Amino acid sequence: PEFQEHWALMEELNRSKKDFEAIIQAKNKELEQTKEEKEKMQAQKEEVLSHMNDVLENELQCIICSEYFIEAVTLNCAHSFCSYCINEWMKRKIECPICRKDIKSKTYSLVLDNCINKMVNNLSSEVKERRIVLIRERK
Amino acid sequence: QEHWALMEELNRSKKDFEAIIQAKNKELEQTKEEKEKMQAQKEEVLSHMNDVLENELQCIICSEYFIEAVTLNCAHSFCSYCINEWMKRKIECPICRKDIKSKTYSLVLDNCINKMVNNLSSEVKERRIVLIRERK
Amino acid sequence: MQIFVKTLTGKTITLEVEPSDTIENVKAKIQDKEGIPPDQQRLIFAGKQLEDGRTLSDYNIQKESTLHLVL
Amino acid sequence: MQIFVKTLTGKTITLEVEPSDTIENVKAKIQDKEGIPPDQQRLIFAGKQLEDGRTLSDYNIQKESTLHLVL
Amino acid sequence: LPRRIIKETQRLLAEPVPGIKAEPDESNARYFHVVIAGPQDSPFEGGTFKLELFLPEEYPMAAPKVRFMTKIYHPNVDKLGRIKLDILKDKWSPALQIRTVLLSIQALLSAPNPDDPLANDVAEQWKTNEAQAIETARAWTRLYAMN
Amino acid sequence: LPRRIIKETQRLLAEPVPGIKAEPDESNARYFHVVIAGPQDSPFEGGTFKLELFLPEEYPMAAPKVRFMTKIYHPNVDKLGRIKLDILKDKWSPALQIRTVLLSIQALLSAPNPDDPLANDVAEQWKTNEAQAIETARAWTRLYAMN
Ligand SMILES: [Zn+2]
Ligand SMILES: [Zn+2]
Ligand SMILES: [Zn+2]
Ligand SMILES: [Zn+2]
Repeated sequence: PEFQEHWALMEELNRSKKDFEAIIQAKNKELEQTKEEKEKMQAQKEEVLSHMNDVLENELQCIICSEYFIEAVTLNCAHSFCSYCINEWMKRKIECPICRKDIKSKTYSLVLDNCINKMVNNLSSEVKERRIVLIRERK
Repeated sequence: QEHWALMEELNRSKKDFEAIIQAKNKELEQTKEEKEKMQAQKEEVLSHMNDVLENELQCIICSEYFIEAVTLNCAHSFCSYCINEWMKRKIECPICRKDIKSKTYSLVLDNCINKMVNNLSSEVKERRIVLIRERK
Repeated sequence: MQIFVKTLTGKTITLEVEPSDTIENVKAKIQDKEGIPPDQQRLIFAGKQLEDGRTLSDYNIQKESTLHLVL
Repeated sequence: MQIFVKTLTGKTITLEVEPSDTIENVKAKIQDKEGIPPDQQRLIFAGKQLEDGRTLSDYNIQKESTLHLVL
Repeated sequence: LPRRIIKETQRLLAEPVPGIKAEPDESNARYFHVVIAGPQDSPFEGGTFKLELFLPEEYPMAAPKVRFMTKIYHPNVDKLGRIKLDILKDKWSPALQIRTVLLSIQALLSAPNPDDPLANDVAEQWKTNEAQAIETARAWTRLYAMN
Repeated sequence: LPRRIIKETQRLLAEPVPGIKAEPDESNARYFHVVIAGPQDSPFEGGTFKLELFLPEEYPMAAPKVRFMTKIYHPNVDKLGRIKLDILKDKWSPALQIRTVLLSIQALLSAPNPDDPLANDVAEQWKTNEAQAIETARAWTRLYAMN
């Protein structure tokens, strides 16, 4: 009788093991789902990273010095340059570097300077410190 | 005796399975933590993005992102439409009240706004298109 | 169809165009994006300038060709 | 020490100041950031304007006080 | 409404000016019912003053319209509650906003301008007998602005 | 170097102009060794032409200096390789950049300007006997630009 008892106990143990295996499989599936979610999150953030690093480099750089504009000035022809850069240019030529229209007016642009400071503030401390150095150097 | 030995082996196997399950749970917890960190990183990015949007590239007159940005001699900028309407009553900067001596279109401001807005929701992009049409 | 233009600063812009579009027409679209008037734009493809009266079809410019802009 | 100024548009800027600094001096620093000349700035703290000859110490303005700018 | 009006309207509800309540009218989205608390250390302190504010069609090109609806003894507020404030007429610019006006009005209570050209007649009392004028301001606050 | 020079230098290595190679000198960061492929459908087609480019101190206020180092039969290139190109002297502006110059030089090969005032003497042959001049250009390409 302890015979059938031991066999019955063994069968129960086997059933428990099977249940544990099923639980492990479920856990593995959950882990896979979590990994997929993480990948999706990375893709969402990766696009933002791509935008950030095609934001602050392709449209805010002076064509004369290849730096983010320092003391941005906008000409009558609507093109902008660093104040320092365009003044040096104008000692030699009175045509817009970009469109070559005769320069008739300059104005500083608070909005461009403020936008650039905010953008640069999100870049590496190397980029931020370089900008600080040029600002003082051209001061 | 043989049956007892088999039962003991089964118990050991069950214990091993339990340990494996615990390890899996720990891994899942680590994955969840990583996901939370990723969300925080994305949240920070969103914050950086709502930075230029809301207080910055906005015309002070209409509170919209500049539409055909123009820069005055005093270095302040406005929508072309907004400053042109203002100047029907006062030939002075709405911000600093200096006499307006020049008004200059700014391609860099316009291109930056257009390029950034192109990444935002359909609702935001569409509002801008409507406003441009209305002003037109 | 879309084509690319490599601007003065070496950046790329995309234009929405048709094969029938004239070169003047393409320059008008470039002015809108770059602020450079048509008469100051010289557009180059395959090492040669594109003349104002001619079309994109005439220069075998196609889907995703790149035009180069100089002064 | 730093103080905050709430500008015309309701945005906040930070100024680097000393307790000895005059109000004129603070207005000079505001002009540099906002482009509003000193004579057009009226600075308000605790519901009252700050007069030009007086210092920050005289108005018990301290570390991280907020000054409000109107015309 | 233009985005700006929507913007300011909801900024008023979300970010209320200290000592000033401003609620939209139930029928007119450009019409606001304002309550200004008498400024501290003023003869109006302890009082509450009703104002109405209207944003015209051409706002923000045109200035907002504002008037007191509570009787008040002040050199720059007349018998019908009309406010003499230069940013409501002369020095109005689209950058000013609504809450600037409201704070400026509050500041006018805190520091009256009897020497104004287009001032009341109350101004004359305020100039020659400031002490009596201030007590009368407090008197009118008791009489009209405590309920 | 100024940021711009760094910018362009690395744009040349990263984003090479079609039919044009441009490598920095091993001792001078402002000195570049350029190879231009003869343009398609030109008498220089199939040839490779050495050019040298130098960025002066005052660059970009001053134009880059460019010269052919490969002998070439062309109305706008003289016996010492000096290039007659108005954006290298007259119409130079700081917005032009290096690769604009290089593409323009390539374009000069693709479409010679015999009618230039300060043109060679080769120009005269190009004007009066264009067919012979083009064959001689091809002859010189065979002789000097195929190795
Ligand atoms: Zn520059
Ligand atoms: Zn220009
Ligand atoms: Zn506007
Ligand atoms: Zn201004």
